[PDB]
Amino acid sequence: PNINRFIKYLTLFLITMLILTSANNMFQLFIGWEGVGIMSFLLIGWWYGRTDANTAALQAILYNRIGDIGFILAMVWFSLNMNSWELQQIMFSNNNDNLIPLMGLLIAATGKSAQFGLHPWLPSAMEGPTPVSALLHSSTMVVAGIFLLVRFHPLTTNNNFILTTMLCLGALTTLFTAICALTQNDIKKIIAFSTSSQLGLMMVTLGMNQPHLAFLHICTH
Amino acid sequence: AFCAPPAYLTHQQKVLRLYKRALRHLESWCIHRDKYRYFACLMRARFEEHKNEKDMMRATQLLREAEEEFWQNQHPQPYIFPDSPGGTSFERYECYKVPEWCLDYWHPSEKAMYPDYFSKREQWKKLRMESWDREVKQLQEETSPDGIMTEALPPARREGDLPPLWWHIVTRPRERPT
Amino acid sequence: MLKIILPSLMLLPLTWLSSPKKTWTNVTSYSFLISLTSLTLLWQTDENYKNFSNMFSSDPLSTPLIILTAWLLPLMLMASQNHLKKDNNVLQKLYISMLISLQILLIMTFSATELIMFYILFEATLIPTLIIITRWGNQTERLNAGIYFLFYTLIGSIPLLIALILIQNHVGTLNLMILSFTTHTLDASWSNNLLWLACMMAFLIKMPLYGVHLWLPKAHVEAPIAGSMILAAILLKLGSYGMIRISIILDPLTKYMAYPFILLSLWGMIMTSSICLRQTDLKSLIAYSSVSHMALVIASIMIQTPWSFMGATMLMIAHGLTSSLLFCLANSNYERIHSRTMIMARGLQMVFPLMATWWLMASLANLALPPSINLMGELFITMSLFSWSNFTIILMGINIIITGMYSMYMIITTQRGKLTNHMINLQPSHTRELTLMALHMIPLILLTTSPKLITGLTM
Amino acid sequence: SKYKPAPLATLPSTLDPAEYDVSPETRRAQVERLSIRARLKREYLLQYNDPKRVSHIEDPALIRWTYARSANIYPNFRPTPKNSLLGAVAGFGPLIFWYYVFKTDRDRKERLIQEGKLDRKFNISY
Amino acid sequence: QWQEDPEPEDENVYAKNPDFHGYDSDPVVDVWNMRAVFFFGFSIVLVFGTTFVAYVPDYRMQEWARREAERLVKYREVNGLPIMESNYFDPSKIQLPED
Amino acid sequence: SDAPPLTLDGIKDRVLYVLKLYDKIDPEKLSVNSHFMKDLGLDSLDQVEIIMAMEDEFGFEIPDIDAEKLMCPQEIVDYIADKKDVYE
Amino acid sequence: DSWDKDVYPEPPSRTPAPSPQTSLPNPITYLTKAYDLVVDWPVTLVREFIERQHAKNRTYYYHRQYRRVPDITECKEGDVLCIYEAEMQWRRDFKVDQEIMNIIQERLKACQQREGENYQQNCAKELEQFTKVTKAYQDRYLDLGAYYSARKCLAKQKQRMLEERKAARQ
Amino acid sequence: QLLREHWVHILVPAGFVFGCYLDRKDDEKLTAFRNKSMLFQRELRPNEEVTWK
Amino acid sequence: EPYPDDGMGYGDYPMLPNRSQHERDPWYQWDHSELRMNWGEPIHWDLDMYIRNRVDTSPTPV
Amino acid sequence: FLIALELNNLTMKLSMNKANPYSSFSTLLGFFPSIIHRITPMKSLNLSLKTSLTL
Amino acid sequence: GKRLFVVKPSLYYDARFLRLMKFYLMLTGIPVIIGITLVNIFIGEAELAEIPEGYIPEHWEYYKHPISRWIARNFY
Ligand SMILES: CCCCCCCCCCCCCCCCCC(=O)OC[C@H](COP(=O)([O-])OCC[N+](C)(C)C)OC(=O)CCCCCCCCCCCCCCCCC
Ligand SMILES: CCCCCCCCCCCCCCCCCC(=O)OC[C@H](COP(=O)(O)OCCN)OC(=O)CCCCCCCCCCCCCCCCC
Ligand SMILES: CCCCCCCCCCCCCCCCCC(=O)OC[C@H](COP(=O)(O)OCCN)OC(=O)CCCCCCCCCCCCCCCCC
Ligand SMILES: CCCCCCCCCCCCCCCCCC(=O)OC[C@H](COP(=O)(O)OCCN)OC(=O)CCCCCCCCCCCCCCCCC
Repeated sequence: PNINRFIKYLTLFLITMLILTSANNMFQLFIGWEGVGIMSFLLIGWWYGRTDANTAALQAILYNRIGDIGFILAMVWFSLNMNSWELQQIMFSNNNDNLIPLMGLLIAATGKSAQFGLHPWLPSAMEGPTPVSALLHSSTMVVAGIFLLVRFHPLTTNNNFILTTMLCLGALTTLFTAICALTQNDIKKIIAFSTSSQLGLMMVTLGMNQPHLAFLHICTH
Repeated sequence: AFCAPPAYLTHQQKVLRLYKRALRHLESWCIHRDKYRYFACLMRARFEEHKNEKDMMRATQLLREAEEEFWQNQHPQPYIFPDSPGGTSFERYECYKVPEWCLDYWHPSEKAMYPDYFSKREQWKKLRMESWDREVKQLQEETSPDGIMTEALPPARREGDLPPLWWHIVTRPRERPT
Repeated sequence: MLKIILPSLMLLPLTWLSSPKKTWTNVTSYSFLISLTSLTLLWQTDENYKNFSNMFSSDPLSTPLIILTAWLLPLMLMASQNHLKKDNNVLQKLYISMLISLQILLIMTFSATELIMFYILFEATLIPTLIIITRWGNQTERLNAGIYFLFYTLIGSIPLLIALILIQNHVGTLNLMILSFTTHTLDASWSNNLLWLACMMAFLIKMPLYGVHLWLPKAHVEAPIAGSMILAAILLKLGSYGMIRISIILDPLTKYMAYPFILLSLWGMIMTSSICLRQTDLKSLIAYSSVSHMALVIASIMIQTPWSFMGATMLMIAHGLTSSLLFCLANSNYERIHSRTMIMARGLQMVFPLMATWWLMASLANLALPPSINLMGELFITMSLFSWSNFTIILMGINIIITGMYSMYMIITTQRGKLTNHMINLQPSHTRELTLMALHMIPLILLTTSPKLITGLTM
Repeated sequence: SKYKPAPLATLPSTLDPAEYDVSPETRRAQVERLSIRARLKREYLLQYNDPKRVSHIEDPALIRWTYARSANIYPNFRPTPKNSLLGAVAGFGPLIFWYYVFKTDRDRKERLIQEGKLDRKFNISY
Repeated sequence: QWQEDPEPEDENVYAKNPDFHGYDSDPVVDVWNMRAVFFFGFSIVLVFGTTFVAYVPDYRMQEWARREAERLVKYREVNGLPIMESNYFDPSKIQLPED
Repeated sequence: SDAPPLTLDGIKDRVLYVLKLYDKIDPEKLSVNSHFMKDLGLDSLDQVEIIMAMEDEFGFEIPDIDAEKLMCPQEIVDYIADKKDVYE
Repeated sequence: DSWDKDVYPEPPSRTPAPSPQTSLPNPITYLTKAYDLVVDWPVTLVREFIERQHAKNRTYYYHRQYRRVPDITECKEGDVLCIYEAEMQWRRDFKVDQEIMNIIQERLKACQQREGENYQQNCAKELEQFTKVTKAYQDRYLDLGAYYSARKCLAKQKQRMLEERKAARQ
Repeated sequence: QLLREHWVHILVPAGFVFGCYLDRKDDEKLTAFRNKSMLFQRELRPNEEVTWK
Repeated sequence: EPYPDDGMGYGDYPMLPNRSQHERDPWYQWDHSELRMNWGEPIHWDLDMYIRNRVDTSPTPV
Repeated sequence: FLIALELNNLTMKLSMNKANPYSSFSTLLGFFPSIIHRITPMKSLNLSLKTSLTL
Repeated sequence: GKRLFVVKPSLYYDARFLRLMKFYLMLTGIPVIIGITLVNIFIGEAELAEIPEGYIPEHWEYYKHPISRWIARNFY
């Protein structure tokens, strides 16, 4: 009976996702980021009479909120040291030890792309309907952290520590989520852990100095 | 879900519950139908060969070690039916099960949209209002002076009245009100 | 300023001379018009502050508070209309008189250019809130709540009076602009430290710290809906406004004297958000959320950064609007069920769809959502605090996580889930209370659209 | 090859030893608990599908839970050295810890700025 | 015990006035209060006030400061002056204490 | 579109179908009012297996207490009807 | 185009001429031609009508230059009139310097986007101007509080001049 | 008194008019430095009494 | 069985056996079906922790 | 593909294997949801109540 | 056939509130939006000019939009 509300929610998620993708400054990036999170909460808790669905939506909010903490740390550092929040001045700050912003962006990407440590919301969060599972947690929403890192790749290339820990984190989460996907019975759970494994593979590709291959795998996946 | 549990489960009930749970977990392990039938026949043979004991303590010890074995080698992710607790689509349509007293709060325009239904609903409300007093009188007359009272309810004893406390389960929402 | 004060003063004869069948209509309509009149001092073309009179003055800081007060008076009338329907006409007119006097005194307090007049109107506002809470509260504990509120405020405010008379005897004027221009540095003595404490602790009581804050949940639980509205949306901001005003004459020693209150604010916002997590009462949850947001405001004003002041003003206005909205929604459920227990009404999204929409928007405003002045204020407070010390980001992050958790916990446990079908007395909705939610939420959208108004003194 | 429970992931009713070594006293206790449950269920059902009911059901158990959680704690609080120590540490230890954290950080920052080893690269608005 | 009125039940307000708007018991005062709240609260203060705030010009000298900054930057660029001199006040009109 | 509704006759036919394919009983002796132990000669394990087969046939789980209450194909049919809200 | 290249510099675009070595038609060129003929022409006509109406009802607005009042340095302390005028002109200059900083930041962002991959090389003068204006802003307005004032700015400048004079002794 | 009855609707508008009058009276009360500030201090124009009323 | 007078203000409130609501019988229909608790039953002190939206204490296979 | 096809034919084979901790670890998601989602909410909520509110 | 009555809450009061709110908001804003569009199309948008010959402009003569100039002339 709420098919119109369902379609409107999907449209709102698409609008927020395209805002997040095409945003030029980190504030608009954050608008798209958190709008994607909120529409994810609603679409996971679509059947609001289901307690398990409500728990899944709440824990997705929790893990994405820890990612938001990392995002806010990066945003605040960039505001304090480059008074624009815009990617052009972010480019102009490419060689001044961006360890704190890159660590914050890595935490944000871990939260959104469900790497190890902040992973289980992605497999838990498809007790909602299957088109929600598909569009949200298989093609667009979970890409967002990897998209953030490929957006900040020119800063990323000058920090070897961030590249190494991205490679290690991505390898760990792709191995662990493939292991979890091996002995699973729910089809949605199998494809969710497969999605997490491919996101870990994109994180590995970002651990190398190849962001463009990671974005190619984003579209392909 | 329709019968209230007693004070305790008898030994026969506990054995039957263990048998059903063991067969379900056995199916979850051996997915394939022929393999499941083979091992289910083996499990039935084990229950049959421990069936006749004539010693309550020995039977209880057998049941205890069988439950120990079940918890030792149960399936960590067993098969759960949909519309069953723990499975997918368990409480899915609770968001659509509207509890039917909101029709009292419906506007006269909305009631005018469905005239025959609301005439039948008014007839049902009149029947409930007329039957409530005899329901209460029968429940008071039910012989429960002190002590052992179970959660069961009596039927309509005399001719012409209704079973007590019938409304909340006769007029419950449909399992898929879509 | 008189063109705003005098119509609000004439609201009282209108209230007492209107017919009993036209009192609410007349007072609500004319208070809406008074808010529209109070919109006229946003005409700030020059950087000069609008000094209308020798005793009344305007400000980019005072103006949003005045407009919020004048906007909130008709909202309080609408909210308090239903729970006074079985009441004497004299009592109804007296309640409306209390609300109108609160609006008049708060407008005069925010527009006052003298600290001693600010103090006088501060306690003048202390009176009718006490009368409202005690006379029209529901439970027994309203008398204890009134005692706690009144004497927390008074024990705070007496050293403020001593400090103000000390400053007047020292510099001769006690006028805000003269003090701002010929402010004098303090020679960092123990007497000056006690002077700083005396002039700060009144406002640190009025907007809650982690210490003295115990009056706020009691008063908010025991107060009626208009009392909760006026408290949580104006009076804490009145304390913050006083701190911003009086901090200018304490230049050299705030930078070390503000240390314990910054720590108190940060750890207290964490602890009060935790209480919101394990809180069984909806009004208590909203009250402790107010404590957390005002702790953020305290920390920003103490660190005294232009980003901190701007974020403090934005969080002041945003929190006033969203806390009043949350209180009104909770009051709608309480008027349905006559109990404030949170776990008791659960599946309300089924029967109240657009009220659930207002709940969802109010909670998305309660947590920091980036297209909102709530996130604007919280984010710039975070930026200023991280500039103050880089390690504050840990406390900020913990607070943000727990804030999202209690807001979404509120939504899930009071709107979603299986409906408690035994609650027959769930009337569909009042157009009045849906209008009340809309009149809370639409100004949030408009101020998000143009946040230059809510930016305070510093930029 | 044995299940070890804990406060989280407790012991099943199919594994606890009390289920198998039953006594007539425990059977009588179970029957009495069933009787209490049945009486409360009957009272609730009468109050629930009474047609003359125009309001909700008040739930005195929930009222007692709320009152015990809210307005009973200070009347039934007794100061002991244990809770005095707990209150002192929980109300002061975090404050002193974050005091020393922020104080050391700000003193280091101020010293670096005064000695010129810290440069604000493009920090114009703070 | 004392001679007290019992707790009154709360009536279904829609049982007698199905077009109830939340304001008053009798329908005429109720509908006129609804109309007064909507007209004075949405029509003339959420629209006219929004328009007035929108057409307040040069709010705290923002557009003036834009034009003045453009003029000063253009002047200092075409005249070769150091744009944004480091010292605000002229050093010749400031007297420093000796030694 | 999908999921055709089930009626009392279909429920009775499917229950009788499964019981006729039990192969332990019913040599053209089964009726709809035949008790599993009184005049079909079964026991509790057989009744549990019959309930399991009915659950696998209809795709939903009968809870244990109601399941052990069920003892005849007529009341199995009545239980499916009460759970699925048949004869709307 | 109210903006001028003196305050918002933009190098002249150098686009290369097409060399269609393939035989396939260009859908971009076809869509741009159709887009012009369908969208751009009616929009241009509407804007020309609107501009004709504006030229009929043409009116003017001015700039309001302020003249220099006596500053905080040349009048006595405790005189609230001179202090008020100096404070107002200092706040005016502060807002003007904020927008000067905004102009330089816009210029830097435009340089970075225009040059793209060569921003580390040919944006040298934009980055140099940004660094110099940042240094001057930090010298005049940085450490002032949320109650920043002409008196506080003067005190900061006098302290900085004292430190520079003391360093110039040795 | 031709309309009568609901006469109370002029109370708040009367208060608003009186408040505007009191603001005008305060503007007439201050009146110092009419053109004596260092910022504006312009000539009085061939046809103009005061700069602002 | 009340709390052992261990400081904080537990009065005569009972010590319920400290198990989450996930471990209640889910087939049995409860008066508070989301809470899995009947009307008039004593509420656990930590019902907020032990609701099905929150901390689970159900037995695990490992 | 070949290894998994061989293992699936081994599942076709009619014999019960002994359950291994590697398989239990994989099917219970590495125990990360159970362990973390039971120890972090319990400690956080219990600390929040039993200190922040009631102490 | 076999259409069943789905039980729904009373959405009439919700729809009535939304209809009334949109009605009043439209009832004033649509004339205001039309007036804004007509003013911007036909008049206004003052063009920046230099100060001529020592002329002293009016204060509203420093503002751009015609509605801003009208309010500044008639009220401030
Ligand atoms: C609600 C909060 C309550 C606690 C915090 C209250 C402030 C704590 C710190 C300030 C001291 C106490 C208040 C003094 C008010 C006047 C301050 C002032 O003018 O200082 C400058 C003056 C000094 O004057 P001076 O600065 O002109 O000194 C001359 C200096 N030379 C010569 C250099 C020019 O301080 C005092 O005179 C302080 C005397 C205080 C005597 C009374 C103390 C009463 C008990 C203290 C607590 C009272 C509140 C709590 C009561 C209990 C509540 C449960
Ligand atoms: C090689 C490199 C390796 C690097 C490794 C790095 C690891 C970093 C890990 C950081 C995060 C750890 C903590 C995560 C906690 C998440 C808790 C959660 O979401 O629990 C969900 C759970 C319900 O879910 P569940 O029970 O599974 O589902 C039932 C359905 N059958 O329960 C609930 O929903 C309960 C409701 C919430 C209760 C309140 C929770 C408040 C939490 C406040 C936390 C504050 C501190 C945060 C610190 C973050 C640090 C990054
Ligand atoms: C000041 C103190 C206030 C205290 C509380 C007061 C409460 C009572 C308020 C009474 C009325 C006062 C209204 C105040 C806000 C006015 C908004 C407004 O019109 O702003 C002007 C703005 C255009 O002005 P402009 O100068 O361009 O803006 C700055 C650009 N440099 O205009 C616009 O941009 C047009 C705005 C209206 C058009 C509709 C906008 C729709 C926006 C949809 C947003 C959707 C997403 C929302 C997400 C929310 C998430 C929580
Ligand atoms: C039907 C209900 C009402 C519908 C109203 C519809 C239009 C709403 C327009 C809203 C415009 C934006 C809101 C803010 C306007 C503020 C105007 C104001 O007070 O300006 C101050 C000014 C002071 O006078 P001043 O201009 O100094 O006089 C010397 C000449 N330069 O004052 C003036 O110049 C004179 C005052 C002009 C505005 C009067 C507003 C009065 C509102 C309160 C009384 C309403 C009574 C009911 C309606 C009566 C209708 C006849």
